[PDB]
Amino acid sequence: MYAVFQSGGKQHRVSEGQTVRLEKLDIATGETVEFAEVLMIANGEEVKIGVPFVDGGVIKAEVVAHGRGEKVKIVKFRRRKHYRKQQGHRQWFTDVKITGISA
Amino acid sequence: ARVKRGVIARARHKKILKQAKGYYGARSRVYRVAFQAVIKAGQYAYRDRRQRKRQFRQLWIARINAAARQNGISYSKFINGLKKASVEIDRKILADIAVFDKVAFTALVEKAKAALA
Amino acid sequence: VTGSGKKPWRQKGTGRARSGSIKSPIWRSGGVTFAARPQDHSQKVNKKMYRGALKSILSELVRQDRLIVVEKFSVEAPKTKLLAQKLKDMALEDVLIITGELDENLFLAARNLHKVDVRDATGIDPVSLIAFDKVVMTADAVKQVEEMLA
Amino acid sequence: AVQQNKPTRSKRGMRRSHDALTAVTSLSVDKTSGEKHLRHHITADGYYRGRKVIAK
Amino acid sequence: MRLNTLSPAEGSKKAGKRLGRGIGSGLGKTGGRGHKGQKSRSGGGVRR
Amino acid sequence: METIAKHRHARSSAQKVRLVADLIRGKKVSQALDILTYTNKKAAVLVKKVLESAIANAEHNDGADIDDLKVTKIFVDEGPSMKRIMPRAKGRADRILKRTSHITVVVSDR
Amino acid sequence: MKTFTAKPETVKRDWYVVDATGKTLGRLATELARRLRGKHKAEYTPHVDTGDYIIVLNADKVAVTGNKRTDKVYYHHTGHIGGIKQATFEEMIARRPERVIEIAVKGMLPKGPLGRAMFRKLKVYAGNEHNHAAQQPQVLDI
RNA sequence: GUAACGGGGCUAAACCAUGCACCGAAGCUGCGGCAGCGACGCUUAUGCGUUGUUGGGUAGGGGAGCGUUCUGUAAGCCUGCGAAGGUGUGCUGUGAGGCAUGCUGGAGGUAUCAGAAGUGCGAAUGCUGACAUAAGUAACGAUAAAGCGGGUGAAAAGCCC
RNA sequence: CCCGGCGAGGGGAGUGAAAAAGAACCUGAAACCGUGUACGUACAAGCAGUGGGAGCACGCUUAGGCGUGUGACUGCGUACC
Ligand SMILES: [Mg+2]
Ligand SMILES: [Mg+2]
Ligand SMILES: [Mg+2]
Ligand SMILES: [Mg+2]
Ligand SMILES: [Mg+2]
Ligand SMILES: [Mg+2]
Ligand SMILES: [Mg+2]
Ligand SMILES: [Mg+2]
Ligand SMILES: [Mg+2]
Ligand SMILES: [Mg+2]
Ligand SMILES: [Mg+2]
Ligand SMILES: [Mg+2]
Ligand SMILES: [Mg+2]
Ligand SMILES: [Mg+2]
Ligand SMILES: [Mg+2]
Ligand SMILES: [Mg+2]
Ligand SMILES: [Mg+2]
Repeated sequence: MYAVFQSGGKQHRVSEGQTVRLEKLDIATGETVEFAEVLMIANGEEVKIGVPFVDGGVIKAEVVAHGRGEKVKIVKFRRRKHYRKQQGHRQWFTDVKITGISA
Repeated sequence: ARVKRGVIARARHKKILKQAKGYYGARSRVYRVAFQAVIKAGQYAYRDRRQRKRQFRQLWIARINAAARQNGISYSKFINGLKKASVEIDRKILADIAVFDKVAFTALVEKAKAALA
Repeated sequence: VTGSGKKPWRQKGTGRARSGSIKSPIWRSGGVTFAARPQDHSQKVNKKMYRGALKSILSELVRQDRLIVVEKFSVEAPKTKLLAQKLKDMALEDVLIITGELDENLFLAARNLHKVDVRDATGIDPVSLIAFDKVVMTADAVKQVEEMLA
Repeated sequence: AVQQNKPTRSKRGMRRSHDALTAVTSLSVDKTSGEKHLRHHITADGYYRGRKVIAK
Repeated sequence: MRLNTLSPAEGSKKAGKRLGRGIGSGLGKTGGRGHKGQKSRSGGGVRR
Repeated sequence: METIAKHRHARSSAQKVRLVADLIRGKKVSQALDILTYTNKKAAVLVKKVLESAIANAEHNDGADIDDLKVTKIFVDEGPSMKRIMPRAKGRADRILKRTSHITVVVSDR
Repeated sequence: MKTFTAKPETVKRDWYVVDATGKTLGRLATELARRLRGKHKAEYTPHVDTGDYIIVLNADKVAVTGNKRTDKVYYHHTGHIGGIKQATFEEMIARRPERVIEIAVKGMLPKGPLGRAMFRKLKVYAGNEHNHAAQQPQVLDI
């Protein structure tokens, strides 16, 4: 059984027991969170879809780890015009394990 | 006091050179060239951070079109149908569905058709 | 730079860079274009300001209980060992002794020891006071200091 | 008649691929004694086709 | 108590203008002069 | 066992030498020596000598059989340039390098 | 999650016989190009060759609208001084009708190695019968 | 050189009238994160419950930092159970960077908070050194010419006879 | 002691803590020139990068997958002063 959900604007496909990186959701590192933003629950033979968000669908997802990802070197630059910026960034992420898709 | 501008300079060079790894010819050795190359890469990275999203969208849309046409519908019309339905499934997800579980895609197509009619 | 006003090569003709001198700073054995001279760096210490600073530091010392006040502090012979013994008795190491009337023997004793220093009541400086973490002062010395400062 | 850019080490290496010599395929053997020699050139001693012809 | 415990007031010790220290300085390349002027060159400007 | 033989400062460019080295790269020792012998190069003699030395070392110092040995590593490396002044036409001077050569020939029965 | 990308290991290319008898050229050609690309293929990537293999037949029996039979000139250069070469559509049909179709296909596909690969998958015929019977190719109305 | 759609091609895939749509920007919005500037409730060395708003930028103006040598702090502390340096690597910062460890190195380095500066190089036909590049290319200096025998020697077109 | 010209140079043996301290002698960076291993690369055009990424190799983990290297093909993109 796999499910489709939108969280933080961006939508993600997920299966049962899959670890997917999401955005920095300000919740404890060892806590179970529920998702009602589910668009599709796919059983295998009988898929379930309704309106923008499904009526009776809840995703039980365990928070695994908070942290900052890969560092990016934001180089802004202009040729011949004496200018050079360099900013760095690591995007804050929350890794989620999905314990089960509940209907 | 006089400061010998050596060790720090070396360090400065070092990071640039390490950034310039996998660069043909002078780019992975000669500093003048190397720094330039690194800068250009950075520029491109910046651009592509903002450009790559569009490429992926183009890909996903194309995939959807391929799938839609196989099922027997034009892409724009399909999208309109989806909008009418109010289901907020994005391009990426649709593409993924098309790639793997086709029954779901078929169902989606049917729904879109219903919305249209 | 000990050298020449001779141009190493001509202005136009030759293909090389536009040469002026071997003396030029952009060279091997050239000038330090901004060479330093024997310079006085001494800042104008305002007298009143100085006084204030002294007062402040003394107050701080008092607050910290590191300013120890004595009546009788004098070494009999010019003897370092005796001084050391005295220090041990009164529990001190890093110490500035300030005296009103300078005992010579004591001063002599104070010469070699790194942590111990004896100064006259009129001959004291802020950094020295700051430096030594347990400052010891005679009553007469203290009085003299007070007179100086007001 | 002068280069306008510096050519790579790569280019130079490529050029040098032909400039490398051809090794001699194999030595030639005298049948009587067993002397190893160059092709159609005589032995070190002066033997040729199993026969000493030159003393030097 | 120590020399490493005492610190000056903020604003009392200002940074200073180092002219010609790259791009990040901002006060670099030409420092604070501009381009090709008489006022730009060293030993430049005019009398009061 | 891998036994090293070096020659340092051969009055010829390492580049020139490399050609001969390549010819006998990876070959069986006696065969390699033979190849070197009938080679028409001057650098061919130096490398041959080095090989001989290596063989000798293997025989004496280690105690290895000549038959099993192979010419593994043969890195001909660049030597210090002896800078001499050659005058040219119209008062122009060229400091011509007289490049020397390092020749490392290593031999092993494996 | 992560976007799938096509693998030449996983990509299965089927075989299609295309009849060009009494049918309009350009539209057919474009369709062929699309097929070659994989713009119909569900697992399409613009970086991996995904599309199906094509045999096209009756290159001379293709239809053109209006004056195009004599009006349309197909230009190629020799690489020489005055080596600009003129060939009308009819003329092309006369000697080698297979060329025109191929050229069209080339025009309608990417200029790179992938484009070349796609082109390779097109095998052209002036006649009605194909020799590639062992592949079991299915005829599609293009 | 087709060369006056960008090209293939197109009788619509042109051109004009109308509508439903989708794409199409680093635009707006979504989620997250960082700041700069005001309004406010409480306070302070202001943090914020916040709240809004703002955040391309050359010359140029203002503000904030990091690091290098030295100075004190420091006869302090780490350090031959391995310093500086070199070289990797892993981590960590918004950035100059910083911390940790592997190997080499074989003796010094410097916390913290200050102070002082020949302080931070990619460009000056910069200067000095090293090393490429053309390249194993042109060249080897008069077009008065060698050629053989024997000799010594590791080896002889050049040296002796 | 052996090699080689009673050469150079080397290798042993020896000295020392160390010769990865041999007079070209402390450390020994970079360019530059190399060998060996890794993967790619001989129908494919362009600031040689970037983004995407097939595969192939190699480390781990108890599976799972991640790293690292390579990058065929591919979108965009014309150095730096
Ligand atoms: Mg004069
Ligand atoms: Mg000087
Ligand atoms: Mg500015
Ligand atoms: Mg002007
Ligand atoms: Mg100027
Ligand atoms: Mg001006
Ligand atoms: Mg966008
Ligand atoms: Mg700004
Ligand atoms: Mg030092
Ligand atoms: Mg420099
Ligand atoms: Mg500059
Ligand atoms: Mg020659
Ligand atoms: Mg040439
Ligand atoms: Mg020639
Ligand atoms: Mg010649
Ligand atoms: Mg001559
Ligand atoms: Mg003779």
